[PDB]
Amino acid sequence: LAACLAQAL
Amino acid sequence: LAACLAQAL
Repeated sequence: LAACLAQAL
Repeated sequence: LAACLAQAL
């Protein structure tokens, strides 16, 4: 999940 | 290790 957020932004 | 390779590329 954390990495998903990182990528999205 | 597998995830490191994934990330690197």
